[PDB]
Amino acid sequence: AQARKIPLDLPGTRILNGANWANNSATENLATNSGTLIIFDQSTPGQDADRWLIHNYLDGYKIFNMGSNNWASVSRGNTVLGVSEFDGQTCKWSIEYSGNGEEFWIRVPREGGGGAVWTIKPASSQGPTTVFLDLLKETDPNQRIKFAVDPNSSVD
Repeated sequence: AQARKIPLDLPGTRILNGANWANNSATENLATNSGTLIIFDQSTPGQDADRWLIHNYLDGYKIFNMGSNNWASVSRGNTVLGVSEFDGQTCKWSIEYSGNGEEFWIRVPREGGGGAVWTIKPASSQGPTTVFLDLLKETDPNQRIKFAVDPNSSVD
């Protein structure tokens, strides 16, 4: 294996923060204004709501939930949501290797780098957690993302 490799174009990738994984549900409406929280938890709310697909997008990446058909997006209050409508201005991400183990930061794309990163708090909840953007703290475990690809991740 190679630590630095992102699992691109691998349907059924799971996105983990420690033992919690990212989930996202389909919106009621699918309007330009629609979106649902990305929830880190150890429960999956619906069929393949825990399954993701990462693709190149321009000079970063787009992150797609295969259960909800939503894009991971910044929204109000620096909250990270899934949205049905793709917007290059809100749905593009930098994915940067931490230098440690299998862990990455998912960052706001910024000219000259240093964008805010996915932050999963409350830090010490044993229930569902939401995602917001905060300044990178290099060793903060609440900002460390890993990707899990099972050999049956694409199998349906």
